[PDB]
Amino acid sequence: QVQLKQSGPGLVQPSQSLSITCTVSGFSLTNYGVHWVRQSPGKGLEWLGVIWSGGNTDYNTPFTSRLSINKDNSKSQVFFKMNSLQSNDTAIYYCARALTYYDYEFAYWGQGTLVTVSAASTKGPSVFPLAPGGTAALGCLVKDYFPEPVTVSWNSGALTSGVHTFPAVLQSSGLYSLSSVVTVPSSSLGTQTYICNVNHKPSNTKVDKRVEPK
Amino acid sequence: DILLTQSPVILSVSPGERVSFSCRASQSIGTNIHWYQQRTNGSPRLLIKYASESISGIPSRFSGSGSGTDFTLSINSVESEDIADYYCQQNNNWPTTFGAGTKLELKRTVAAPSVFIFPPSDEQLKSGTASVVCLLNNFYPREAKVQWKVDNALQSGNSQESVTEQDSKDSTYSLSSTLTLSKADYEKHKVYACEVTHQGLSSPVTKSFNRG
Amino acid sequence: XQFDLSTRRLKC
Ligand SMILES: *[C@@H]1O[C@H](CO)[C@@H](O)[C@H](O)[C@H]1NC(C)=O
Repeated sequence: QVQLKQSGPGLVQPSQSLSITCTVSGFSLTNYGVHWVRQSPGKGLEWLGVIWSGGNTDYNTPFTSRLSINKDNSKSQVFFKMNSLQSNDTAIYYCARALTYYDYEFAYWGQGTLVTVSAASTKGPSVFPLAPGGTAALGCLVKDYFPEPVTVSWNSGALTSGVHTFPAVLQSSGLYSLSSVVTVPSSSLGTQTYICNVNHKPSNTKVDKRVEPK
Repeated sequence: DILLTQSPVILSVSPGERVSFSCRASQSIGTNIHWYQQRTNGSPRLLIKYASESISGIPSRFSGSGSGTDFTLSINSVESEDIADYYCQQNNNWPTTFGAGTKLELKRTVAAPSVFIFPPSDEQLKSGTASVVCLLNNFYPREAKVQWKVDNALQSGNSQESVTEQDSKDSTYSLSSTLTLSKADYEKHKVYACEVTHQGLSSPVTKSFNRG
Repeated sequence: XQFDLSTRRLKC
Protein backbone atom coordinates (compact mmCIF):
# COMPACT_ATOMS: atom_id res chain seq x y z
CA GLN A 1 0.00 0.00 0.00
CA VAL A 2 0.94 3.69 -0.35
CA GLN A 3 2.01 5.09 3.03
CA LEU A 4 3.62 8.15 4.62
CA LYS A 5 5.16 7.81 8.10
CA GLN A 6 6.31 11.00 9.82
CA SER A 7 8.78 11.45 12.68
CA GLY A 8 7.50 11.73 16.27
CA PRO A 9 5.69 14.62 18.03
CA GLY A 10 7.62 17.16 20.07
CA LEU A 11 8.55 20.41 21.75
CA VAL A 12 10.28 23.28 19.94
CA GLN A 13 11.66 26.31 21.81
CA PRO A 14 10.43 29.75 20.65
CA SER A 15 12.57 31.10 17.77
CA GLN A 16 14.14 27.68 17.18
CA SER A 17 13.64 25.52 14.11
CA LEU A 18 11.27 22.61 13.43
CA SER A 19 12.47 19.45 11.64
CA ILE A 20 10.26 16.61 10.43
CA THR A 21 11.06 13.54 8.36
CA CYS A 22 8.50 11.94 6.04
CA THR A 23 9.38 8.37 5.12
CA VAL A 24 7.32 6.95 2.26
CA SER A 25 6.61 3.49 0.85
CA GLY A 26 4.48 1.95 -1.91
CA PHE A 27 5.78 4.57 -4.38
CA SER A 28 9.00 6.28 -5.42
CA LEU A 29 9.89 9.87 -4.59
CA THR A 30 11.18 10.21 -8.16
CA ASN A 31 7.61 9.69 -9.44
CA TYR A 32 5.55 11.83 -7.03
CA GLY A 33 5.54 15.20 -5.33
CA VAL A 34 5.36 15.37 -1.54
CA HIS A 35 3.33 18.22 -0.06
CA TRP A 36 3.32 19.69 3.42
CA VAL A 37 0.15 20.94 5.11
CA ARG A 38 -0.47 22.16 8.64
CA GLN A 39 -3.51 22.46 10.88
CA SER A 40 -3.68 25.15 13.58
CA PRO A 41 -6.36 26.57 15.88
CA GLY A 42 -5.86 30.06 14.47
CA LYS A 43 -5.79 29.24 10.76
CA GLY A 44 -7.11 25.71 10.19
CA LEU A 45 -5.57 23.88 7.22
CA GLU A 46 -2.86 25.80 5.37
CA TRP A 47 -0.86 24.47 2.48
CA LEU A 48 2.83 25.08 3.22
CA GLY A 49 4.80 23.77 0.25
CA VAL A 50 5.92 20.89 -1.93
CA ILE A 51 9.00 19.14 -3.30
CA TRP A 52 8.47 17.69 -6.78
CA SER A 53 9.79 14.50 -8.39
CA GLY A 54 12.63 16.52 -9.91
CA GLY A 55 13.62 18.32 -6.71
CA ASN A 56 12.05 21.71 -7.39
CA THR A 57 10.34 23.40 -4.47
CA ASP A 58 7.38 25.73 -4.11
CA TYR A 59 6.68 27.44 -0.79
CA ASN A 60 3.43 29.24 0.11
CA THR A 61 4.05 33.03 0.23
CA PRO A 62 4.17 33.62 4.04
CA PHE A 63 6.77 30.83 4.36
CA THR A 64 9.32 31.50 1.58
CA SER A 65 11.89 32.98 4.00
CA ARG A 66 11.68 30.39 6.78
CA LEU A 67 10.81 27.15 5.02
CA SER A 68 13.05 24.51 3.47
CA ILE A 69 12.11 21.14 1.96
CA ASN A 70 14.65 18.47 0.94
CA LYS A 71 14.71 14.78 0.19
CA ASP A 72 16.76 11.64 -0.33
CA ASN A 73 15.12 9.62 -3.12
CA SER A 74 17.13 6.46 -2.41
CA LYS A 75 16.11 6.46 1.27
CA SER A 76 12.50 7.37 0.37
CA GLN A 77 12.79 10.32 2.77
CA VAL A 78 11.42 13.86 2.61
CA PHE A 79 12.94 16.47 4.95
CA PHE A 80 10.92 19.43 6.26
CA LYS A 81 12.59 22.29 8.14
CA MET A 82 11.09 25.58 9.29
CA ASN A 83 13.05 28.39 11.00
CA SER A 84 12.24 30.62 13.98
CA LEU A 85 8.99 29.19 15.30
CA GLN A 86 6.65 31.32 17.36
CA SER A 87 3.73 30.11 19.45
CA ASN A 88 1.11 30.39 16.70
CA ASP A 89 3.15 27.87 14.72
CA THR A 90 1.95 25.31 17.24
CA ALA A 91 -0.01 23.01 14.92
CA ILE A 92 -0.41 19.55 13.49
CA TYR A 93 1.97 19.13 10.58
CA TYR A 94 1.29 16.62 7.81
CA CYS A 95 3.06 15.42 4.73
CA ALA A 96 0.84 14.27 1.86
CA ARG A 97 0.83 12.83 -1.65
CA ALA A 98 -1.53 13.72 -4.49
CA LEU A 99 -3.40 11.21 -6.67
CA THR A 100 -1.38 12.23 -9.74
CA TYR A 101 2.19 13.54 -9.96
CA TYR A 102 1.39 17.20 -10.79
CA ASP A 103 -1.86 17.65 -8.85
CA TYR A 104 -3.08 18.73 -5.40
CA GLU A 105 -5.87 16.35 -4.48
CA PHE A 106 -4.43 14.73 -1.36
CA ALA A 107 -5.46 11.08 -1.28
CA TYR A 108 -2.67 9.94 1.03
CA TRP A 109 -1.60 11.57 4.32
CA GLY A 110 1.02 11.05 7.00
CA GLN A 111 -0.33 10.53 10.53
CA GLY A 112 0.67 14.07 11.42
CA THR A 113 3.22 15.42 13.86
CA LEU A 114 1.85 17.50 16.76
CA VAL A 115 4.19 20.41 17.29
CA THR A 116 4.23 22.48 20.46
CA VAL A 117 6.15 25.73 20.57
CA SER A 118 7.06 26.49 24.17
CA ALA A 119 9.97 27.44 26.39
CA ALA A 120 8.91 24.76 28.91
CA SER A 121 10.64 21.50 29.72
CA THR A 122 9.60 18.07 28.56
CA LYS A 123 8.16 15.89 31.32
CA GLY A 124 6.96 12.29 31.25
CA PRO A 125 3.72 11.32 33.04
CA SER A 126 3.05 9.19 36.07
CA VAL A 127 0.47 6.47 35.49
CA PHE A 128 -1.99 5.55 38.26
CA PRO A 129 -4.73 2.91 38.30
CA LEU A 130 -8.45 3.61 38.36
CA ALA A 131 -9.42 0.39 40.08
CA PRO A 132 -12.80 -1.35 39.46
CA GLY A 133 -25.31 -5.06 36.40
CA GLY A 134 -22.24 -7.23 35.94
CA THR A 135 -20.34 -4.51 34.06
CA ALA A 136 -17.23 -3.13 35.72
CA ALA A 137 -15.32 0.02 34.78
CA LEU A 138 -11.59 0.45 35.18
CA GLY A 139 -8.86 2.69 33.86
CA CYS A 140 -5.63 4.63 33.96
CA LEU A 141 -4.94 8.13 35.19
CA VAL A 142 -2.14 9.61 33.07
CA LYS A 143 -0.97 12.64 34.97
CA ASP A 144 1.46 15.58 34.77
CA TYR A 145 3.11 15.48 31.36
CA PHE A 146 4.30 18.00 28.83
CA PRO A 147 3.85 18.39 25.98
CA GLU A 148 0.94 16.59 24.27
CA PRO A 149 0.41 13.84 23.17
CA VAL A 150 0.31 10.51 24.98
CA THR A 151 -0.90 7.38 23.29
CA VAL A 152 -2.80 4.91 25.40
CA SER A 153 -3.94 1.47 24.42
CA TRP A 154 -5.21 -1.55 26.32
CA ASN A 155 -3.70 -5.05 26.47
CA SER A 156 -1.28 -4.17 23.69
CA GLY A 157 -4.05 -3.34 21.27
CA ALA A 158 -6.10 -6.49 21.85
CA LEU A 159 -8.74 -4.68 23.95
CA THR A 160 -10.61 -1.84 22.18
CA SER A 161 -14.30 -2.37 22.70
CA GLY A 162 -15.64 -0.07 25.40
CA VAL A 163 -12.45 1.98 25.58
CA HIS A 164 -12.74 5.72 26.09
CA THR A 165 -9.59 7.83 26.17
CA PHE A 166 -10.53 11.36 27.18
CA PRO A 167 -9.14 14.54 25.64
CA ALA A 168 -6.15 15.80 27.62
CA VAL A 169 -6.76 18.85 29.81
CA LEU A 170 -4.24 21.49 30.82
CA GLN A 171 -3.85 21.86 34.59
CA SER A 172 -2.94 25.14 36.33
CA SER A 173 0.54 23.67 36.80
CA GLY A 174 0.94 23.96 33.02
CA LEU A 175 1.13 20.17 32.69
CA TYR A 176 -1.47 17.96 31.02
CA SER A 177 -3.57 15.20 32.49
CA LEU A 178 -5.76 12.54 30.90
CA SER A 179 -7.73 9.44 31.80
CA SER A 180 -8.48 6.34 29.77
CA VAL A 181 -11.26 3.98 30.82
CA VAL A 182 -12.73 0.71 29.62
CA THR A 183 -15.81 -1.26 30.64
CA VAL A 184 -15.61 -5.06 31.04
CA PRO A 185 -17.69 -7.94 32.46
CA SER A 186 -17.06 -8.00 36.21
CA SER A 187 -16.76 -11.83 36.05
CA SER A 188 -13.76 -11.37 33.80
CA LEU A 189 -11.76 -9.45 36.46
CA GLY A 190 -10.95 -12.83 37.96
CA THR A 191 -9.44 -14.33 34.83
CA GLN A 192 -8.24 -11.57 32.46
CA THR A 193 -5.36 -9.19 33.03
CA TYR A 194 -5.82 -5.51 32.20
CA ILE A 195 -2.95 -3.27 31.27
CA CYS A 196 -2.94 0.22 29.87
CA ASN A 197 0.04 0.86 27.60
CA VAL A 198 1.04 4.48 28.02
CA ASN A 199 3.46 6.04 25.58
CA HIS A 200 4.75 9.60 25.84
CA LYS A 201 7.10 9.92 22.87
CA PRO A 202 8.35 13.51 23.61
CA SER A 203 10.00 12.25 26.83
CA ASN A 204 10.44 8.63 25.70
CA THR A 205 8.45 7.41 28.70
CA LYS A 206 6.80 4.03 28.17
CA VAL A 207 4.80 2.53 31.02
CA ASP A 208 2.52 -0.50 31.18
CA LYS A 209 0.20 -0.17 34.16
CA ARG A 210 -1.62 -3.24 35.39
CA VAL A 211 -5.05 -2.34 36.79
CA GLU A 212 -6.48 -4.66 39.45
CA PRO A 213 -9.47 -4.52 41.77
CA LYS A 214 -8.28 -3.07 45.10
CA ASP B 1 -5.93 33.99 -2.10
CA ILE B 2 -9.37 32.44 -2.62
CA LEU B 3 -11.50 32.59 0.53
CA LEU B 4 -13.67 29.52 1.01
CA THR B 5 -16.73 29.93 3.18
CA GLN B 6 -18.26 26.75 4.56
CA SER B 7 -21.68 26.76 6.18
CA PRO B 8 -23.18 26.05 8.52
CA VAL B 9 -20.52 25.69 11.23
CA ILE B 10 -22.43 22.88 12.95
CA LEU B 11 -24.81 20.46 11.27
CA SER B 12 -27.10 18.26 13.36
CA VAL B 13 -29.10 15.44 11.75
CA SER B 14 -30.61 12.02 12.53
CA PRO B 15 -29.39 8.69 11.07
CA GLY B 16 -30.81 7.70 7.68
CA GLU B 17 -31.36 11.34 6.82
CA ARG B 18 -29.85 13.03 3.81
CA VAL B 19 -27.41 15.82 4.66
CA SER B 20 -25.68 18.60 2.69
CA PHE B 21 -22.53 20.67 3.28
CA SER B 22 -22.01 23.98 1.52
CA CYS B 23 -18.74 25.63 0.40
CA ARG B 24 -18.73 29.06 -1.20
CA ALA B 25 -15.75 30.55 -3.04
CA SER B 26 -14.80 34.25 -3.13
CA GLN B 27 -14.65 34.14 -6.93
CA SER B 28 -15.43 31.50 -9.58
CA ILE B 29 -13.16 28.46 -9.28
CA GLY B 30 -14.83 26.28 -11.93
CA THR B 31 -15.13 22.75 -10.57
CA ASN B 32 -11.73 22.78 -8.90
CA ILE B 33 -12.81 21.78 -5.42
CA HIS B 34 -11.92 18.74 -3.27
CA TRP B 35 -13.70 17.51 -0.12
CA TYR B 36 -12.22 15.91 3.00
CA GLN B 37 -13.35 14.03 6.06
CA GLN B 38 -11.54 14.26 9.37
CA ARG B 39 -12.43 11.87 12.19
CA THR B 40 -11.44 12.28 15.86
CA ASN B 41 -7.61 12.03 15.98
CA GLY B 42 -7.43 11.41 12.25
CA SER B 43 -5.68 12.92 9.27
CA PRO B 44 -7.92 14.23 6.50
CA ARG B 45 -9.45 11.60 4.19
CA LEU B 46 -10.22 12.57 0.55
CA LEU B 47 -13.91 11.99 -0.30
CA ILE B 48 -14.54 13.72 -3.62
CA LYS B 49 -12.26 15.42 -6.14
CA TYR B 50 -13.20 18.08 -8.70
CA ALA B 51 -16.66 18.75 -7.32
CA SER B 52 -18.21 15.41 -8.23
CA GLU B 53 -15.66 12.79 -9.22
CA SER B 54 -15.75 9.77 -6.92
CA ILE B 55 -12.87 8.30 -4.92
CA SER B 56 -11.94 4.63 -4.76
CA GLY B 57 -12.93 3.14 -1.42
CA ILE B 58 -15.32 5.94 -0.46
CA PRO B 59 -18.89 4.81 0.35
CA SER B 60 -21.28 5.52 -2.52
CA ARG B 61 -23.46 7.60 -0.18
CA PHE B 62 -20.97 10.47 -0.61
CA SER B 63 -21.46 12.72 -3.64
CA GLY B 64 -20.75 16.30 -4.65
CA SER B 65 -22.16 18.88 -7.04
CA GLY B 66 -21.67 22.53 -7.96
CA SER B 67 -19.62 24.80 -10.24
CA GLY B 68 -18.47 28.42 -10.08
CA THR B 69 -18.76 29.69 -6.50
CA ASP B 70 -21.31 27.39 -4.83
CA PHE B 71 -20.54 23.71 -4.03
CA THR B 72 -22.25 20.92 -2.15
CA LEU B 73 -21.11 17.68 -0.52
CA SER B 74 -23.99 15.29 0.07
CA ILE B 75 -24.52 12.23 2.25
CA ASN B 76 -27.76 10.53 1.18
CA SER B 77 -28.35 8.35 4.25
CA VAL B 78 -26.26 9.46 7.24
CA GLU B 79 -24.53 6.75 9.24
CA SER B 80 -23.09 7.00 12.76
CA GLU B 81 -19.54 6.50 11.44
CA ASP B 82 -19.94 9.74 9.48
CA ILE B 83 -19.52 11.74 12.67
CA ALA B 84 -16.66 14.08 11.73
CA ASP B 85 -15.60 17.44 10.36
CA TYR B 86 -15.80 18.14 6.64
CA TYR B 87 -13.49 20.44 4.66
CA CYS B 88 -13.42 21.84 1.16
CA GLN B 89 -10.27 22.78 -0.75
CA GLN B 90 -9.94 24.84 -3.94
CA ASN B 91 -7.11 24.44 -6.42
CA ASN B 92 -8.13 26.70 -9.26
CA ASN B 93 -5.84 29.41 -7.89
CA TRP B 94 -2.38 29.17 -6.34
CA PRO B 95 -2.02 28.63 -3.52
CA THR B 96 -4.51 25.88 -2.78
CA THR B 97 -6.74 26.97 0.13
CA PHE B 98 -9.09 25.09 2.48
CA GLY B 99 -12.36 26.14 4.08
CA ALA B 100 -12.81 26.36 7.84
CA GLY B 101 -14.95 23.21 7.94
CA THR B 102 -18.37 21.98 9.04
CA LYS B 103 -18.91 19.80 12.14
CA LEU B 104 -21.40 16.96 11.71
CA GLU B 105 -23.38 15.87 14.81
CA LEU B 106 -25.90 13.05 15.09
CA LYS B 107 -29.10 13.12 17.12
CA ARG B 108 -30.14 9.93 18.85
CA THR B 109 -32.45 8.84 21.64
CA VAL B 110 -31.80 9.99 25.20
CA ALA B 111 -29.39 7.70 27.06
CA ALA B 112 -28.79 8.03 30.80
CA PRO B 113 -25.11 7.88 31.89
CA SER B 114 -23.66 4.98 33.83
CA VAL B 115 -21.82 6.50 36.79
CA PHE B 116 -18.65 5.15 38.39
CA ILE B 117 -16.44 6.78 41.03
CA PHE B 118 -12.76 6.02 41.64
CA PRO B 119 -10.84 6.95 44.82
CA PRO B 120 -7.16 7.94 44.51
CA SER B 121 -4.67 5.10 44.27
CA ASP B 122 -2.34 4.58 47.22
CA GLU B 123 0.47 4.97 44.67
CA GLN B 124 -0.62 8.53 43.93
CA LEU B 125 -1.04 9.37 47.62
CA LYS B 126 2.70 8.73 48.06
CA SER B 127 3.23 11.69 45.73
CA GLY B 128 1.30 14.14 47.94
CA THR B 129 -1.69 14.60 45.63
CA ALA B 130 -5.13 13.00 45.48
CA SER B 131 -7.24 12.66 42.32
CA VAL B 132 -10.82 11.45 42.65
CA VAL B 133 -12.34 10.56 39.30
CA CYS B 134 -16.01 10.40 38.37
CA LEU B 135 -17.03 8.66 35.14
CA LEU B 136 -20.26 9.22 33.21
CA ASN B 137 -20.37 6.62 30.54
CA ASN B 138 -22.26 6.40 27.23
CA PHE B 139 -24.89 9.13 27.61
CA TYR B 140 -26.86 11.39 25.27
CA PRO B 141 -27.21 14.29 24.88
CA ARG B 142 -24.01 16.04 25.94
CA GLU B 143 -25.41 18.29 28.68
CA ALA B 144 -24.62 16.96 32.17
CA LYS B 145 -23.85 18.31 35.63
CA VAL B 146 -21.32 16.84 38.01
CA GLN B 147 -21.42 18.13 41.55
CA TRP B 148 -18.74 17.16 44.04
CA LYS B 149 -19.21 17.02 47.78
CA VAL B 150 -16.72 16.18 50.48
CA ASP B 151 -18.27 15.63 53.92
CA ASN B 152 -21.44 17.45 52.82
CA ALA B 153 -19.37 20.49 51.70
CA LEU B 154 -19.83 21.59 48.06
CA GLN B 155 -16.57 21.57 46.07
CA SER B 156 -15.97 24.46 43.69
CA GLY B 157 -13.06 25.30 41.43
CA ASN B 158 -11.05 22.15 42.16
CA SER B 159 -12.41 19.90 39.41
CA GLN B 160 -11.93 19.54 35.65
CA GLU B 161 -14.10 17.87 33.00
CA SER B 162 -13.17 16.16 29.76
CA VAL B 163 -15.77 14.89 27.27
CA THR B 164 -15.20 12.45 24.40
CA GLU B 165 -16.31 13.23 20.89
CA GLN B 166 -19.40 11.33 19.76
CA ASP B 167 -18.91 7.58 19.58
CA SER B 168 -18.78 6.40 15.96
CA LYS B 169 -20.99 3.38 16.72
CA ASP B 170 -23.65 4.28 19.30
CA SER B 171 -23.42 8.12 19.00
CA THR B 172 -23.07 8.65 22.79
CA TYR B 173 -20.69 10.78 24.82
CA SER B 174 -18.61 9.91 27.85
CA LEU B 175 -17.40 12.33 30.49
CA SER B 176 -14.83 12.29 33.25
CA SER B 177 -14.83 14.69 36.18
CA THR B 178 -11.58 14.76 38.21
CA LEU B 179 -11.52 16.28 41.70
CA THR B 180 -7.96 17.26 42.67
CA LEU B 181 -7.00 17.69 46.36
CA SER B 182 -3.76 17.88 48.31
CA LYS B 183 -3.02 14.68 50.21
CA ALA B 184 -3.44 16.64 53.43
CA ASP B 185 -7.00 17.82 52.63
CA TYR B 186 -7.89 14.34 51.39
CA GLU B 187 -6.68 12.66 54.57
CA LYS B 188 -8.69 15.18 56.65
CA HIS B 189 -12.10 14.19 55.20
CA LYS B 190 -14.15 11.03 54.83
CA VAL B 191 -17.17 10.99 52.49
CA TYR B 192 -16.39 11.64 48.81
CA ALA B 193 -19.48 12.02 46.62
CA CYS B 194 -20.20 12.90 43.05
CA GLU B 195 -23.77 13.71 42.07
CA VAL B 196 -24.71 13.42 38.41
CA THR B 197 -27.61 15.25 36.79
CA HIS B 198 -28.74 14.38 33.25
CA GLN B 199 -31.88 14.38 31.08
CA GLY B 200 -32.06 10.55 30.97
CA LEU B 201 -32.27 10.29 34.77
CA SER B 202 -35.54 10.95 36.53
CA SER B 203 -33.52 12.03 39.55
CA PRO B 204 -29.84 12.73 40.24
CA VAL B 205 -27.53 9.79 40.80
CA THR B 206 -24.89 9.83 43.50
CA LYS B 207 -21.82 7.58 43.62
CA SER B 208 -19.69 7.88 46.74
CA PHE B 209 -17.09 6.19 48.93
CA ASN B 210 -15.70 6.58 52.44
CA ARG B 211 -11.90 6.94 52.47
CA GLY B 212 -10.79 3.56 53.89
CA UNK C 1 -15.92 26.11 15.33
CA GLN C 2 -12.19 26.20 15.96
CA PHE C 3 -9.70 23.36 15.41
CA ASP C 4 -8.57 21.60 18.60
CA LEU C 5 -5.07 20.07 18.57
CA SER C 6 -5.90 17.50 21.23
CA THR C 7 -8.71 15.84 19.29
CA ARG C 8 -8.14 17.15 15.74
CA ARG C 9 -11.79 18.13 15.79
CA LEU C 10 -13.64 21.43 15.59
CA LYS C 11 -14.76 22.71 18.95
CA CYS C 12 -17.26 25.41 19.60
C1 LIG D 1 1.04 34.35 13.85
O1 LIG D 1 1.38 35.72 13.97
C2 LIG D 1 1.73 36.42 12.79
C3 LIG D 1 2.11 37.85 13.20
O2 LIG D 1 1.13 38.42 14.02
C4 LIG D 1 0.62 36.30 11.74
O3 LIG D 1 0.97 36.86 10.49
C5 LIG D 1 0.16 34.86 11.50
O4 LIG D 1 -1.05 34.92 10.77
C6 LIG D 1 -0.06 34.11 12.80
N1 LIG D 1 -0.15 32.70 12.50
C7 LIG D 1 -1.23 31.97 12.81
C8 LIG D 1 -1.21 30.53 12.36
O5 LIG D 1 -2.21 32.42 13.42
